[PDB]
Amino acid sequence: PLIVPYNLPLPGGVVPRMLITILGTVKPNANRIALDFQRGNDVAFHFNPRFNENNRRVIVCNTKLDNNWGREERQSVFPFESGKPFKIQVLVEPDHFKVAVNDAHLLQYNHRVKKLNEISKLGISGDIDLTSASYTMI
Ligand SMILES: CO[C@@H]1[C@@H](n2cc(-c3ccc(Cl)c(F)c3F)nn2)[C@@H](O)[C@@H](CO)O[C@@H]1Cc1cn(C2(C)COC2)nn1
Repeated sequence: PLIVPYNLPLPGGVVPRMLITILGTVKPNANRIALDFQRGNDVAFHFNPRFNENNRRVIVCNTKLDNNWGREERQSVFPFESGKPFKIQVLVEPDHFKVAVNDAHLLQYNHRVKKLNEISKLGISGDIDLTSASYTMI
């Protein structure tokens, strides 16, 4: 176990068939979680569970380019629960990131940042106890 925020290096960036697995537990009064796949200061892929946006739960995904956020992609399917252990898996494919939570498909996010081999850090933050962050090739 690790204390957030945590940065996982992705040396040489990401590549298709890379599977990133984040294990932890959602804190009991959680408000937000964020994963940030970074290319320098740019955020290629921001994955942001919000537990109380206008008294709703929503997943917001986006990209930050030149310090500006782009167009949000939102999902109301919300597989997280306060207080519960989770597993987020991010599978890099040629054209998108695919996200599964607790072994159930959640969403896909098309690559806006094209230079996968420059997406060299994953930031993990928010209202979690982080157990582990690792990757393998499938
Ligand atoms: C309030 O800032 C969030 C921003 N954010 C979250 C965190 C964050 C920080 C720490 C933790 Cl621990 C954590 F879990 C976080 F999520 N940091 N930045 C992102 O989520 C962005 C995703 O579009 O939306 C907000 C900013 C925003 C949105 N938009 C629009 C595109 C314009 O109309 C919608 N303009 N600016």
